[PDB]
Amino acid sequence: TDAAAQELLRDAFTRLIEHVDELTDGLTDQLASYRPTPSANSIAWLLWHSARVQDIQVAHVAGVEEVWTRDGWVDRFGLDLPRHDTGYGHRPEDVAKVRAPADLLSGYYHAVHKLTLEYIAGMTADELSRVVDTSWNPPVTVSARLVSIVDDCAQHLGQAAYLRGIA
Amino acid sequence: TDAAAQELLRDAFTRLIEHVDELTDGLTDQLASYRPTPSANSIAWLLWHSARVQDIQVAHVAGVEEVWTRDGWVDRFGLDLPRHDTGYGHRPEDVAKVRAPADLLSGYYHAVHKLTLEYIAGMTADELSRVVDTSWNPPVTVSARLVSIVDDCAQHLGQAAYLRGIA
Ligand SMILES: CC(=O)N[C@@H](CS)C(=O)N[C@H]1[C@@H](O[C@@H]2[C@H](O)[C@H](O)[C@@H](O)[C@H](O)[C@H]2O)O[C@H](CO)[C@@H](O)[C@@H]1O
Ligand SMILES: CC(=O)N[C@@H](CS)C(=O)N[C@H]1[C@@H](O[C@@H]2[C@H](O)[C@H](O)[C@@H](O)[C@H](O)[C@H]2O)O[C@H](CO)[C@@H](O)[C@@H]1O
Ligand SMILES: [Zn+2]
Ligand SMILES: [Zn+2]
Ligand SMILES: [Zn+2]
Ligand SMILES: [Zn+2]
Repeated sequence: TDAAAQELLRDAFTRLIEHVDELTDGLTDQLASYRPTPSANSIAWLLWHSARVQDIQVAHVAGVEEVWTRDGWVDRFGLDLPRHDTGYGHRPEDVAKVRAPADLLSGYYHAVHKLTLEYIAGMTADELSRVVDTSWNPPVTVSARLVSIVDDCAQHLGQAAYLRGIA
Repeated sequence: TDAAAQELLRDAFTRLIEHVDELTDGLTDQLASYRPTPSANSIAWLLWHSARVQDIQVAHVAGVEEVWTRDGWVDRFGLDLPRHDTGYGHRPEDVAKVRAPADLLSGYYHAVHKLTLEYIAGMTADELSRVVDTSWNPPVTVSARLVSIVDDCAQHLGQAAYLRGIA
């Protein structure tokens, strides 16, 4: 009885990592860092921020360590940003710090996707209704948190696709 | 036992209509029709196309009429485009034909949202596994079709929010 919700989640998150593959395909350093205005986000920022949001929030509900630190991606990126920064609330001067090659942007997201698939494989209705304690009143259910991740990441991955065109 | 999958879908589609409300606040015709480059999509196009894709694809799987025609939104818009056009495959000159006030862009999407929630409210595991395209490889199920809609619409609504910020 849990297969239907598991499949919806697996498919939705798969669409995200598929987009990462399209966006990083042939993605150069210049194009990845391009910003149409000094306050706009770059492709590199959108890929990094999406992966961070998914990693930190999936790891939170799964009760495990984020891939970012567990496998040393934070050190491979070497960003001049706090160690657990996700990009939420960044100012333009923070956006400019997000500099990483396409293969690192893709490798990190693929590791986040593997973590995500592992968590979804054990999804139950009971887990989807579990309340998740966060600092943001109100708490939310696992289901709402997962939907929030897909919605945020799909929006940003869409923005990155639009950027590749308008550049 | 269908509640969990119904809730994932209800929540995901609700996020989309919330984005529509944010995007149409303060959306003048100059802003709605703005294209950052001569060929780029406008906010109006992104709102209209997202609603059209969701309407036509949900109406198809649900076996009901699209609200675009059922309630005469197509006539209120009065676009110089075919009656059933969704914008898929539009050329730059076709994108320019999508012009409508924010109130109509929002009103149509809200009608599409209502239709979508009505279909979700009856959704079952058996329906989610029903094959809607036997010719594709792999064959397309209702579940995958719905995920495709959320993913396309979330991407485009994200693009619209990005454009609003760079205008
Ligand atoms: C889909 C989405 O927007 N999700 C949220 C939640 S995680 C988000 O990511 N906000 C960050 C994003 O804001 C962007 C900013 O507002 C632009 O003006 C707007 O045109 C974009 O559309 C919007 O993305 O980048 C900023 C740094 O440049 C950060 O300060 C923001 O926190
Ligand atoms: C998220 C997504 O792209 N979904 C597809 C399937 S529905 C879609 O909407 N394609 C239409 C879209 O293409 C855009 C175009 O390629 C840009 O270069 C790219 O930068 C954008 O990201 C992309 O959206 O606008 C065109 C009219 O301007 C139409 O010809 C296309 O059919
Ligand atoms: Zn720490
Ligand atoms: Zn975000
Ligand atoms: Zn017709
Ligand atoms: Zn589309």
